[PDB]
Amino acid sequence: MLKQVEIFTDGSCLGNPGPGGYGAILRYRGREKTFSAGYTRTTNNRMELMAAIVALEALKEHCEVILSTDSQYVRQGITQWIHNWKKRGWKTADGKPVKNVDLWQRLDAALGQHQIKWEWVKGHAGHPENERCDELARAAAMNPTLEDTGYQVEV
Repeated sequence: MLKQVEIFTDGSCLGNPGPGGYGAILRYRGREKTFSAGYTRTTNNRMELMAAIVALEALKEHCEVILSTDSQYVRQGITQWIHNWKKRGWKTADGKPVKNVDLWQRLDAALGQHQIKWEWVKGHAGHPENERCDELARAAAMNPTLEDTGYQVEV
């Protein structure tokens, strides 16, 4: 039995916008939960954020987590953008709402309930769990059943 919650995420998209999906592996308590869904019209970036959101949202109590992903978008957001978005009220320099603000605020809310360690893998050298995510994400995008409600061509 693992003392740290382990999460692995990936997201994929066939277009911009296009049908996309995500895959996430969660090792919580003594179980390994797997999440995956396809969305009819979304983006890669939104799928990459959705992966992390659904895994964290499954945690019912304060945990110590290690999240592993090769997503550059999550990484940049977490390491360069988030901190400043929050002080600016979630707006860009030109004064409009940040892109995918719906998902970033949703992710922010989840993050805030836990102690998180981020492990940025290289696409070609992730663990077996990341490769599995990629494959589920890819499969899900070939058979989308959900609608990505916050997706705008816009804002």
